[PDB]
Amino acid sequence: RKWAEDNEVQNCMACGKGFSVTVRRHHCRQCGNIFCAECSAKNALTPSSKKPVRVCDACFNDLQG
Ligand SMILES: O=P(O)(O)O[C@@H]1[C@H](O)[C@H](OP(=O)(O)O)[C@@H](O)[C@H](O)[C@H]1O
Ligand SMILES: [Zn+2]
Ligand SMILES: [Zn+2]
Repeated sequence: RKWAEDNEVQNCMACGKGFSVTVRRHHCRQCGNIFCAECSAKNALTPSSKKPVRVCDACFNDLQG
Protein backbone atom coordinates (compact mmCIF):
# COMPACT_ATOMS: atom_id res chain seq x y z
CA ARG A 1 0.00 0.00 0.00
CA LYS A 2 2.32 2.80 1.18
CA TRP A 3 5.16 1.19 -0.81
CA ALA A 4 5.08 0.74 -4.61
CA GLU A 5 4.87 -3.07 -4.67
CA ASP A 6 3.61 -3.45 -8.27
CA ASN A 7 0.21 -2.43 -6.87
CA GLU A 8 -0.40 -0.90 -10.32
CA VAL A 9 2.87 0.64 -11.58
CA GLN A 10 4.23 -1.47 -14.47
CA ASN A 11 6.12 1.65 -15.59
CA CYS A 12 9.35 3.20 -14.27
CA MET A 13 9.02 6.82 -13.09
CA ALA A 14 11.98 8.41 -14.92
CA CYS A 15 12.42 6.65 -18.28
CA GLY A 16 8.74 5.79 -17.72
CA LYS A 17 9.15 2.62 -19.80
CA GLY A 18 6.45 -0.08 -19.79
CA PHE A 19 8.16 -2.82 -17.75
CA SER A 20 8.35 -5.96 -19.93
CA VAL A 21 10.06 -9.37 -20.09
CA THR A 22 13.32 -7.61 -21.07
CA VAL A 23 13.46 -4.75 -18.53
CA ARG A 24 12.71 -5.41 -14.84
CA ARG A 25 11.32 -2.94 -12.28
CA HIS A 26 13.07 -1.55 -9.18
CA HIS A 27 11.78 1.17 -6.86
CA CYS A 28 13.96 3.50 -4.75
CA ARG A 29 13.63 2.59 -1.05
CA GLN A 30 14.49 6.21 -0.16
CA CYS A 31 12.14 8.47 -2.15
CA GLY A 32 9.79 5.53 -2.85
CA ASN A 33 9.65 5.63 -6.66
CA ILE A 34 9.61 2.86 -9.31
CA PHE A 35 12.72 2.90 -11.57
CA CYS A 36 13.70 0.51 -14.40
CA ALA A 37 16.89 -1.61 -14.33
CA GLU A 38 18.64 1.46 -15.83
CA CYS A 39 17.28 4.08 -13.40
CA SER A 40 17.66 1.83 -10.33
CA ALA A 41 21.15 0.73 -11.44
CA LYS A 42 22.69 2.34 -8.32
CA ASN A 43 22.75 1.28 -4.64
CA ALA A 44 24.39 2.89 -1.58
CA LEU A 45 25.25 1.75 1.97
CA THR A 46 23.38 3.71 4.67
CA PRO A 47 24.46 4.00 8.29
CA SER A 48 20.75 3.76 9.18
CA SER A 49 20.77 -0.05 8.78
CA LYS A 50 24.39 -0.78 7.76
CA LYS A 51 23.21 -2.14 4.38
CA PRO A 52 23.23 -1.12 0.72
CA VAL A 53 19.65 0.07 0.11
CA ARG A 54 18.45 0.08 -3.52
CA VAL A 55 17.87 3.65 -4.78
CA CYS A 56 17.95 5.59 -8.08
CA ASP A 57 21.17 7.20 -9.40
CA ALA A 58 20.44 10.66 -7.92
CA CYS A 59 19.49 9.67 -4.37
CA PHE A 60 22.28 7.06 -4.45
CA ASN A 61 24.81 9.93 -4.56
CA ASP A 62 22.58 12.24 -2.48
CA LEU A 63 22.52 9.75 0.42
CA GLN A 64 25.90 8.05 -0.11
CA GLY A 65 27.30 11.18 1.55
O1 LIG B 1 12.37 -7.57 -9.04
P1 LIG B 1 11.21 -8.47 -8.71
O2 LIG B 1 11.61 -9.87 -8.40
O3 LIG B 1 10.04 -8.45 -9.59
O4 LIG B 1 10.83 -7.70 -7.29
C1 LIG B 1 11.37 -6.38 -6.80
C2 LIG B 1 11.56 -6.13 -5.32
O5 LIG B 1 10.32 -5.96 -4.59
C3 LIG B 1 12.44 -4.92 -5.25
O6 LIG B 1 12.82 -4.72 -3.91
P2 LIG B 1 14.13 -4.03 -3.51
O7 LIG B 1 13.97 -2.67 -3.91
O8 LIG B 1 14.08 -4.27 -2.12
O9 LIG B 1 15.06 -4.75 -4.36
C4 LIG B 1 11.74 -3.62 -5.89
O10 LIG B 1 12.75 -2.63 -5.99
C5 LIG B 1 11.26 -3.86 -7.30
O11 LIG B 1 10.27 -2.81 -7.59
C6 LIG B 1 10.57 -5.23 -7.47
O12 LIG B 1 10.56 -5.50 -8.83
ZN1 LIG C 1 13.88 3.96 -15.57
ZN1 LIG D 1 15.68 8.24 -5.46
